[PDB]
Amino acid sequence: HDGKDDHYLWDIGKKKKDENSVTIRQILTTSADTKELKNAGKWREFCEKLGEALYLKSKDMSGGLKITRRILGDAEF
Amino acid sequence: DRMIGKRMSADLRPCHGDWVEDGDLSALNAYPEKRLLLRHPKGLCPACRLFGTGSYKGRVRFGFASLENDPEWLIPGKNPGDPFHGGPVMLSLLERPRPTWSIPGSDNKFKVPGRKFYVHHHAWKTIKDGNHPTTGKAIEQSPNNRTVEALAGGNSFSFEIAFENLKEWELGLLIHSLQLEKGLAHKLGMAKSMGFGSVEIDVESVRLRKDWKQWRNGNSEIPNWLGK
Amino acid sequence: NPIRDIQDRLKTAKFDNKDDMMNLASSLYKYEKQLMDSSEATLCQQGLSNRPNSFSQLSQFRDSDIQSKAGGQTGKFWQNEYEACKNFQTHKERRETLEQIIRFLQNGAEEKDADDLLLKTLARAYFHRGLLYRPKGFSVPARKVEAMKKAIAYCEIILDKNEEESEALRIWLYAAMELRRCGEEY
RNA sequence: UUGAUGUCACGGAACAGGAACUUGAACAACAUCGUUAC
Repeated sequence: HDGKDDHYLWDIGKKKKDENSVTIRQILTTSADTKELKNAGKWREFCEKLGEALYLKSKDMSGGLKITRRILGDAEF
Repeated sequence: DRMIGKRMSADLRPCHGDWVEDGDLSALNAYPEKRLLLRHPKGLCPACRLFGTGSYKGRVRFGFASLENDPEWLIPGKNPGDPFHGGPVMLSLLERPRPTWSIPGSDNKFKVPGRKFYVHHHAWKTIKDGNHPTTGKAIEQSPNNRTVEALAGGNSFSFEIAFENLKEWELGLLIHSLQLEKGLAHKLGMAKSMGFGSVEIDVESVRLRKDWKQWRNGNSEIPNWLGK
Repeated sequence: NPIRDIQDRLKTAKFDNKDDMMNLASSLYKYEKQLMDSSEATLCQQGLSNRPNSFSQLSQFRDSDIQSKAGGQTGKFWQNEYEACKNFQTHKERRETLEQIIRFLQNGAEEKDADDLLLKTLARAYFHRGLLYRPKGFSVPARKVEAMKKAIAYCEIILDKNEEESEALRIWLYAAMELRRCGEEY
């Protein structure tokens, strides 16, 4: 809301010491132009499988009882 | 040593509040039993039952109030023949309130006082002319104050409040809180400590809901609810 | 009503016997299971009374369990849940409780740390759900057949380590004797 | 990687149920900084 480069999500990892510490904006900024992710088809799968890996890592960060989505009705006749 | 949350009685702290004790709650973060260490062991106060909270929807809805007459500004604008824009007025410094003047000491004797209600007076006749309220000197255009456009006294707005599943005494107290007595007045807006902002609210018709068909204007039950 | 019980169990928790720890885990599981679906006991918006003592006890319970995740908590709770499910009235509530058990404990049986009680009660839930399938096509529905097959698969998961069990072997034979009369092969 | 005298698989809708909702006046007055002297 101030206009500076301090977001609460896209700027995690920025400290006062060793100001070369990378943030998520810099990582996504240097990966959007790597001469192999320059066409449309190669960027789509990159974002898809990166999001899939982050979801798989976020899933098992709970402690309560976890319900499954849909496990019943596999009728194969 | 203690935070400001432990400087008042434990019954006046907000229910569904925060963690002020010494241990860190972030350890019980991935478990559902964490939320029970942040609520009061008795329930919800009378104001977190009409107005909502987190994990409970409130049952009173306000609305946008609209003007009905012509504006009638405070300072006439620079473009004549245009009765839809006012003139500017420069305010004073208006900076942050210190809470180390109501709690002066540091040990245990100094608790937290009440709720800081501003008083009604007439000190805008000195701002409108360009002077300071304390000293009589002029106001400079420093890069720390504001230049606003303000309405004058004598306007009339109109709004509407919807409510559901209220008791009788809750409606009586809400009407007592909307319309005050004959000599009193509310306060809203900016720069409340300089006289600016003094409204008075009157209550027009009240319509109830009997069934899904009829609605039964209930104006004849107000002197009951109030007393109740 | 489900929040006063947590505190009643937290008052006299001795952190040494395997009965009060089990009762505390049962109360926590029942409160969470009450929250997952939206019952009428969701309007209770109170909390726990003695904050620092209760925080110490709950952190010590969630900390002095991670070295003893032997499956002694959830297995016994779902065992008693199924045991209460068996002796019910009309089939509607039995069907709903069976599908809720199946949905809740299907995840915790896919690892190496798989208890024998957990797999045993999951196979019994599949077998008992396989009997309550109302036909509608002048023929047997395929979901009954695959419930029987899943029960066989889990009882084979248990009996792969041991040889005789006298409890899982009977479930295996019940599933086979049920597959025989549904027009299938042994 | 088929076997012959006999293939309706173009013989079969991945279909069916779930309010991104709840809570929040764009508001404001008392200082800041540490040492000097016997």
